[PDB]
Order: sequence, then structure tokens, then C-alpha cells
Amino acid sequence: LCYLLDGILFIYGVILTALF
Amino acid sequence: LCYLLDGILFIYGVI
Amino acid sequence: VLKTGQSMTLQCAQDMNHEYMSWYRQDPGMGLRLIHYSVGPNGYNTTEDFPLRLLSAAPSQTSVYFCASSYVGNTGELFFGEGSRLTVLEKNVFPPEVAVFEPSEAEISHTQKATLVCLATGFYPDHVELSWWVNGKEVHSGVSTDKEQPAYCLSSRLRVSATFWQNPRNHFRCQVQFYGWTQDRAKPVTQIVSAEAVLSATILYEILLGKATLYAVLV
Amino acid sequence: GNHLVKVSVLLTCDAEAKNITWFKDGKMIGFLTEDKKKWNLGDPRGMYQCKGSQNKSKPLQVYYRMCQNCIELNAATISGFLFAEIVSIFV
Amino acid sequence: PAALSVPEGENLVLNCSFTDSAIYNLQWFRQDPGKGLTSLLLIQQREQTSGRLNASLDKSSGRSTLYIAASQPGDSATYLCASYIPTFGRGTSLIVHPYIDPAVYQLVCLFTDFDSQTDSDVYITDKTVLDMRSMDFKSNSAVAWSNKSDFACANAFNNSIIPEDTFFPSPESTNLNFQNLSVIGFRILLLKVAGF
Amino acid sequence: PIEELEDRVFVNCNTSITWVEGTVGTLLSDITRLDLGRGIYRCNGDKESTVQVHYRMCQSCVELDPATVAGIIVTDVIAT
Amino acid sequence: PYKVSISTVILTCPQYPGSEILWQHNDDKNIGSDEDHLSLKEFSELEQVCYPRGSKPEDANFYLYLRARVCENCMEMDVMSVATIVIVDICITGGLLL
Amino acid sequence: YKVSISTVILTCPQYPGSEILWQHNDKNIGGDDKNIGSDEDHLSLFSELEQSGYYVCYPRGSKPEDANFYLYLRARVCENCMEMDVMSVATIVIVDICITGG
Ligand SMILES: *[C@@H]1O[C@H](CO)[C@@H](O[C@@H]2O[C@H](CO)[C@@H](O[C@@H]3O[C@H](CO)[C@@H](O)[C@H](O)[C@@H]3O)[C@H](O)[C@H]2NC(C)=O)[C@H](O)[C@H]1NC(C)=O
Ligand SMILES: CC(C)CCC[C@@H](C)[C@H]1CC[C@H]2[C@@H]3CC=C4C[C@@H](O)CC[C@]4(C)[C@H]3CC[C@]12C
Ligand SMILES: CC(C)CCC[C@@H](C)[C@H]1CC[C@H]2[C@@H]3CC=C4C[C@@H](O)CC[C@]4(C)[C@H]3CC[C@]12C
Ligand SMILES: *[C@@H]1O[C@H](CO)[C@@H](O)[C@H](O)[C@H]1NC(C)=O
Repeated sequence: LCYLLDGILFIYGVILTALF
Repeated sequence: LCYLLDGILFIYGVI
Repeated sequence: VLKTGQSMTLQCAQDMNHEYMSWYRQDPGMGLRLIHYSVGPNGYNTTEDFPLRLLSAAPSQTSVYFCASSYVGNTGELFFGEGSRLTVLEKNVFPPEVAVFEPSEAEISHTQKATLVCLATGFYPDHVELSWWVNGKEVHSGVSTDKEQPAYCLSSRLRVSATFWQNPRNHFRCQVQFYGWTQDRAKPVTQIVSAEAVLSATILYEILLGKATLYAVLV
Repeated sequence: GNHLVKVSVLLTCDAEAKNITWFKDGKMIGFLTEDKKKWNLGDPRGMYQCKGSQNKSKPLQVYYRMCQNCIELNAATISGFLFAEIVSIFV
Repeated sequence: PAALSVPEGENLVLNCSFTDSAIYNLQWFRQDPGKGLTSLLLIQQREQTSGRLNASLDKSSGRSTLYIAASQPGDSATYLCASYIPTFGRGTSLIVHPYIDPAVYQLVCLFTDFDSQTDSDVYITDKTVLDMRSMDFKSNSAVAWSNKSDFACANAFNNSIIPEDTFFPSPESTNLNFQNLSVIGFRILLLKVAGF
Repeated sequence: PIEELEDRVFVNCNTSITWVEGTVGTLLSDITRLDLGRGIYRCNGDKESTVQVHYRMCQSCVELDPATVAGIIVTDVIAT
Repeated sequence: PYKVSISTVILTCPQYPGSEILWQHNDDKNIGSDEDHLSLKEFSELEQVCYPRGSKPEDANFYLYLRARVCENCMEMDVMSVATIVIVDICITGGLLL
Repeated sequence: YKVSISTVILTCPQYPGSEILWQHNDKNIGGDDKNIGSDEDHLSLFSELEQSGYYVCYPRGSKPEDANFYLYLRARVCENCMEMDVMSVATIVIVDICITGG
């Protein structure tokens, strides 16, 4: 389950990178 | 396990 | 698996000087029986080896077998075998098929503790009965177990936490076992018959170690 | 008789004592002592046999497929596949 | 007694019966389905105490009696009494209520958490309780199995007395062994592909 | 002795447990037992038994191989 | 010594020259194959040795352990097949850029 | 106890005028093969369940009833692996920032 949030923060990281 | 990833990038990414 | 008329041997052993060994029989639900022994009896046939041999066509076994071993003259603590169960089958031969029923998300959403139930598909006759196993390491905590068309009853239940069942890991190997021919089906003995119950994340991760290889190849 | 080679990735050669020698694909690969009753991989996809008796024993063949899932193009697995793949090779 | 059901934390009276005096063996057993019998006493001494356990003896009477202090769902098993064969004098079956919820789920419809007091295509199983040690919180449960006539949990337990507030959402709602640790490990190479 | 059961680690004692500095856990409903998510806990059978415990198999850890150790060092140096 | 064939995926059981080939699986319509081939369709992780014409199965000394999937119109899954998985990735990025 | 693996290293507290010897998992331990060896202060071993158990040092004669102190050290320790203790990922992170620093 924690992997699905590993995703949710992975999309968080990719929107971080997109903002960067 | 997801604190590995929440640890910095979440708190860095919120602001 | 014992088809009628065959012979089966199940072994018990001790290595810490138990001067008395015995075999016990338990009819599941209403029966407990003793089996004759010879350290130096119907329907059944060295101090470190203890053999049990079947040399009869008796169809009324329908029970679970236990091995005994204890000292003599001291307090008298009893040590017992884990258990053993046998088969009787007069083509038409069919060992009952076991099945797995995983809990839904409603139980973990409401009570946040899971419950695992596994079933063995039944038939007119009997002789299938004992408990089950788990994760290639028999857990001994929170274990629970246990008409028809005129052409026994056994279902097990386990109390699990929400954080405990979630994985495919903690693998539930449900098997009530007939331990151990002119039909297209395989021979009755076959092997251990079981129904088995996130690791797909690990498999996906090993898969994108493929990309971990692409990066090295590119560089 | 025999069938002393049996298969938490563990490989066993029971009923033996003293020096146990492990052969992988017929070649000398591992030594096992008396106090140890197990041998571990560390997919084995190998051909193995154990020597505690005269010229080893009855050999065993093993190979392991990782995905216990992946019966067919399962929707959840397919979704994971397509998302991971597309991101990984668009970069 | 019979399969007596009692709330958590009660003082117990579980008895044996024997008619022989030329014996030297007296022990108590907890029975699990696939785990055989494990022995839990040393009274082969009339008052031996080991944690929650206590016992009493009268070879003149012909009956033994055991006492459990603050009985737990671990007592929810058949308790037995110890030619040298283990002649089980009387025996007793016990179940313990983990009183403080009721709900039926669909998996195979699982009735559970009643806590009290509770035609061939549908099969049902009896009430059970068992020692849950991880969080030390327990639950009684029963499962109804059927494949024919497309059974629903509500009508499946139409015989059973579902408690007055049985939660019925019928149409609605640790890593180990290397590779997970590697997932925790190789995030370096997972992420350094950026820019690359 | 101490036991590992299901989700969490536990410390078992026949009497009350006294805690020496370490990773602090939580007390179970049983006063004589303790739960963990190191510390030294004294126990009695009378005789006194002192147990120092530290466990190795992780709900959160990392383990790898020297070739994979070479991998990780290569990765972080070129990630510099 | 058991090798597989790629096509229905087939598992083969080469043996000594025997007038009759016999199998021991570990009214099913999924159990059907020709020659020394063995094929499983809709394989199950439930309870579901092969020797030529003889007296006992002990002649085929070598035994086999298997925990895998046999399916139809499905890619093979193996340690080397991750490279086949590698192949589909740079093939599908080739598909995407075109 | 301070434990490191390069073969693992065990640490037993020093004692005044006392000989040193070891017991493992209620069984004896040498110091027989190369993996087992111990002569001056430390005990060298690791293989999963078989070698997991109690590790402690003993005196000559009064053992084993005298020693109320016993360590319960169960481990997996894969062959050729990494020193890493549960919460020490940050320490494992501490190692590679040092590499990144240099
Ligand atoms: C059990 O297995 C171990 C595996 O290491 C054996 O150790 C090695 O044994 C070989 C012989 O099998 C030793 O080489 C030489 O053997 C003969 C004895 O007649 C002699 O030429 C030499 O004195 C020498 O020992 C070798 O040294 C040894 N190597 C290692 C690294 O341990 C062990 O001997 C075996 N035990 C037996 C066969 O009783
Ligand atoms: C987990 C395995 C596959 C390791 C590889 C990590 C991959 C999946 C990560 C690392 C670098 C990431 C990319 C970095 C930069 C960008 C640009 C941004 O505008 C959209 C997201 C995107 C395109 C990210 C997508 C996810 C990504 C490709
Ligand atoms: C570093 C990781 C997060 C790479 C980014 C890819 C993401 C989108 C991937 C990686 C791991 C994936 C998960 C791995 C395993 C499962 C279990 C499966 O039954 C349903 C999908 C699910 C839950 C996946 C969802 C998508 C997922 C989170
Ligand atoms: C032992 O020897 C014979 C003759 O060399 C050989 O054919 C046989 O296979 C051997 N047994 C094994 C390898 O188990």
C-alpha cells in the first residue's frame, strides 16, 4: 500500500521536476 | 518505507 | 494418498532417549484412539525408529494419526507428533479439491483486522480431515478450523491484522492432505494438494532493473 | 528408493552425514558440514545433485518464474506496465 | 463443563475425573487443530503455579480441578487431563468471549463481531474465537459458503440472528528477504537517470 | 525468552519489565509483556534474569552485495 | 533434463527410446498434448515425472520442480526474458516516436 | 555490543583476571572451520536461522548457571552484505553523501 503512495509522491516528484 | 520518499521530497515539494 | 488395497508407511523418530513410543488416532469431532506399538490394533500394522505400516483394505480409518514419545519414571511429560492423515478410495477415485477465499477490503476498512478462510470442496464420502499450514513455516498462533448429495466437514479460519494479510507474502498454503490406474487423471498419490494465497511491486521493480541495465548499456 | 534431494530458497540433501559436497551442473561448487543441513541460493535455473553417498545421488532440476501474478494481461499489472514503461523510455 | 463461553477475565473451574490411583502422571493440554497436544503443568505436588495457571488435586476423590486466573481467548480450546499411555481422564472444551462492532462481509459471507448469543445450496460454519496475540484484540466470526442460487449474505444469515446493529455494506465496501530492502536501496540508480 | 509474533516484535517476561535506555516501545495490555515496533529488560523466574536484545531482520533496512556495493558507489559518484 | 518449446507454450520431456510414453501430472479439457510435449492452459497454482514404457517411475531418476505460468498468446517470463522485456521497451519507444 | 562484518565481529565486555570463552544458541562454539575463530577478545562468525540465537561469553567452571546476562541475537546476515541496523538508513545515507562530498 505504501508503494501506491510511493507513486503518489512519485507524481509529486515529477510535478516537482516539471515545475523545475 | 515511504518515509524514504516523504522525508525530503514531499516537504520540499509542498512549498 | 491411499487407494483401497494399497500400502502406506508413515514414520516417527526420536533422538533424545525416549524409552517409550506410541501412535495415537483421533476421529475428528468425537473420537480418539490408540494404536498398538512395539518398542522392543485393527486395520493397522530399535528405540530411535518407529514405523507405521498399512497392510489391509480397511475403509473405516477416517481419522488423524498422532505419534507419542515420553520418558519413564520422571514427572512424565508427553511429547506428541504434529499429526498425519490417510486416505480410502474405492477412475471414480477423486481426492477432494481445496480452495482459497481471501478477505475483502470491507473487513479491513471497518475493523482493520483481516480473516482468512480456506475451503476443501466436498464429496459424498469422507476421510478428509485435519488442519492446514502457512508460509512454509507453520504458525502456531490464532489458528482455527472446523448432508450433501447422496450420490466430513472442514474449513479453516485465521484471525489476521490488516497490516498482516495485505501482502501476498505471509503466504497461506491451505492444504488438508491425503498424505502421499486407468484414468486420464494423474496417479492418486500425486503430491501435496494445496491451494495457495505486495510482491507484484517487487516483480515490477526487478523488471525495471531492466531499465537499470539500459542505463549502464547506454553509458 | 533414494530421492534424497529435496527442495527461503533452500536446497537439501537429507539422510547424509560427514562431508556433504554440492554439485551444480555436475561440477564441484559447495562443501557442507555435519552441523549444517541446508544449502541456499543467495531464479536458480540450475541442475543440481548432492554427494554424500557413492557417486552422488538422484539429481534434481529446478527453475523459477518470478511473477506469481501475470496469469494473462491483467488490468492492474498492465496499467503498472504501461505507466512505468512509458515514463521510463520517454525519458 | 460443556463448551462454556465466558467473558474475558473470569476465574475458571475446569475439572477432571479418574478412577485409578496406580498412576504417576498429571498434566494439562492446550489443543490446536493441526498442532496436536502441548502439555502445560507440573503436578504429576498439589498446588503448582506457572503464570496464569493453578491446579488442585484429590486422588482420594478421583477428580482433579484446574483454575485459570484472568482467562484469555488462549483458553478457547479443548483442555485435557494427563501402559504409560496418556489416559485423558475427562477432558473439557472451553471458549472465552473477548467482550468489550457486529458486521457481515462478502469475500463466503463472513458474519463476525456479534460478541453474544450467536436449504442445501448454502453452507455455514459454527461460531469460533481464538487467541489473537499481535494487538491482543479478538473477534468471533462465522462464514457462510455457497455457490448455487447466487446467495447474498443478508438472506444467507436469515436463519442466524444478526445483531441489532450488524454493519451490512453488502453491495459496497513487514518487508523481509532482500529485494524489498533493495527497493529501499537502489533508489540512487532509480533517480540518477534525471538529465541523463 | 523473547518472541516474534505476527506484525510486531514483543518482549516476554514472567514479571514486570524495567526498561533501560533504547528504542522505546509501548506497553501491552498484559503488564508483564511489552511490544516493539537496544533496550535491556530485567526479568525474574527469586532469581533475576537480564536480557539484552537487538534484532536483525528488518521491516525497514537495506542489504546488498559487493558487486552491488560497486554499483551503488558508481551511482553516487556519477550522481555527484 | 526438461526443455520447453515456444509457440500454446509447450514443456517437453525427452527420454530414452521407449515404445510408449507415460506421464504423471504432479476430466480436465486443458490437459492435452501430442508426442513428448506437455501443455497447460488456464494453469492453476493448485495441486496442478515422465518416463518411457517401463515398470516403475523410478527409472526416470531426474525430477523437476516448477512454479510458473503456461498460457496462450503470452510473452515468456524468465531471467533472460527481462531482456525480451527490454526489447519491447525500446521497440515501443520506436513505435511511439513514429 | 559493537558488531561489524567485513565474517562478522562480536564484542564481549572485558573482565578482570578472567579467561574468555563463548557459547552460542545454548550450544558450544569453537575458539572448528574457518568461519569460526576466536582467541583474544572477539568471536567471529553468519548464516540465517542456523546460527541465530544467543551469543554470550562464559567463565571456566561456574558456567552456565552463574551468567544471568545473555544476549538474544537472531540475524539473517546474507553472505557478503551490508552493515545496516533498522533505523540506520540515514547512516547508510550518511556514507554516500560522504562519497558525494569527495
Ligand atoms: C571434507 O571437506 C573439506 C572441504 O574443504 C576437506 O578439506 C580439504 O580436503 C582436501 C582433501 O579432500 C585437503 O587436501 C589434501 O588432502 C590430502 C589428505 O589425504 C593430503 O594431500 C593433504 O594433507 C591435504 O589435506 C585440503 O587441505 C582441504 N582443504 C581445505 C580448504 O579445507 C576435508 O579434508 C574433507 N574431509 C575429509 C575428506 O575427511
Ligand atoms: C523507478 C525506475 C523506473 C527508475 C526510473 C525513474 C523514472 C521513472 C523517473 C526518473 C526521472 C523522471 C522524469 C524526470 C523529468 C520529467 C519531466 C517532467 O516535466 C515530467 C516528468 C518527467 C518525465 C519524469 C518522469 C518520471 C521519471 C522518468
Ligand atoms: C519508483 C516507482 C514508484 C516507479 C513509478 C511507477 C509507479 C506508478 C508504479 C511502481 C510500482 C507500482 C505498483 C506495484 C504493484 C502493484 C500491485 C498490483 O496488484 C496493483 C498495482 C500496483 C499497486 C502498482 C501501481 C503502480 C506503481 C506504484
Ligand atoms: C553411479 O555410477 C554409474 C556408473 O558410472 C552411473 O551410470 C550412475 O549414474 C551413477 N549414479 C549417480 C550419478 O547417481
